[PDB]
Amino acid sequence: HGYHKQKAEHLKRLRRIEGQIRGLQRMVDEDVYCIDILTQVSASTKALQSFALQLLEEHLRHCVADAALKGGTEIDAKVEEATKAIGRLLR
Amino acid sequence: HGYHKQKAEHLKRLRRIEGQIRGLQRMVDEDVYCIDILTQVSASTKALQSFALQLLEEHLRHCVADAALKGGTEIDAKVEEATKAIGRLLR
Amino acid sequence: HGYHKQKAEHLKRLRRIEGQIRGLQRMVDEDVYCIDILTQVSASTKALQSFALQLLEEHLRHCVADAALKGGTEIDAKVEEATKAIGRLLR
Amino acid sequence: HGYHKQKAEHLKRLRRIEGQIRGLQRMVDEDVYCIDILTQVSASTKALQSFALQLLEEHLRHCVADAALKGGTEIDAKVEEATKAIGRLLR
Repeated sequence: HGYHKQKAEHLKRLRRIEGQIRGLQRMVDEDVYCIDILTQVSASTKALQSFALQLLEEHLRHCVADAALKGGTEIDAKVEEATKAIGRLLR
Repeated sequence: HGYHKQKAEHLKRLRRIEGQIRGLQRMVDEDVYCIDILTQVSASTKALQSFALQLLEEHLRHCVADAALKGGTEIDAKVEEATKAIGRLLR
Repeated sequence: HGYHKQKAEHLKRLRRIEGQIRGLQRMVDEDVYCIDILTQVSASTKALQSFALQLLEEHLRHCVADAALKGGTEIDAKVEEATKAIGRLLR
Repeated sequence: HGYHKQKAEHLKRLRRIEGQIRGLQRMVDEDVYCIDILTQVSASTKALQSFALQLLEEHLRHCVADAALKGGTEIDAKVEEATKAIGRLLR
């Protein structure tokens, strides 16, 4: 249940993030001080970044590694794709 | 309805972000290719960043400006706080 | 010497960053392990971000505050500009 | 000269970044408007990020791939390291 382990934890992290977004809506609805709203926006963006890093790690480990066993063209295509994805996350 | 305008649009943006997070859960549930999941994580983090910038703009315009009219100590405290908040968003 | 204090420290921070970039060139010239090069790239990007936050703080405190005393149009223009600049730093 | 190609371009990019940092020092020395200084800070941080992505791509392609051919423990160690490095760049 290695897949099943990672999946259940991904879904738990995402459920937590989804509640944070509902929290933000409540904050706006109540006119909570903007700095406090920003603090929660940052906590949410950070939880998403942390989720992205776990996905990246699993991707590199399985997908990108498996391409190395197939050949050069395959690994180049996978690394090019992962690198574009990391570039998007960087912004 | 200037407050009411900004509020309604903040809530619309947040409702959109909340659906994106439910989208991510569906992607994980269906084992969508990880790069595609990352693309959506990045779109969500970016929508949150864009929301944060709008809040910051409104904060600077009203709160931080109003402190300038009160005095030096007041503006220093507000600018110190906004700058810490921006530092958190930067990460 | 409040201006003179901040100026001298800005220049010291920048001189330190400039040496870090020369360090990176030496690392590449010697074929240092790429992860170690990345660690130094990150330290440099972070020192630049930290410099950017100090500038932002001083800008908000003087420029953006002084605009509040002038009027609404003036503060809106200053806040719009600062917010675009922060958006650029965010990426 | 594939190594030699990448090396020469890495060094050219870094020489360009080093001049940008000297540019920043001139800006501060002349008391250039802070927003303009920020614009250059952002251009420099972005050039460094772009350099980091090229290094990452080359690292993944050679180092991380070569570890896949060695075995599981080797690839896990390499992916763990690359992922920590990407986490540092993300901030």
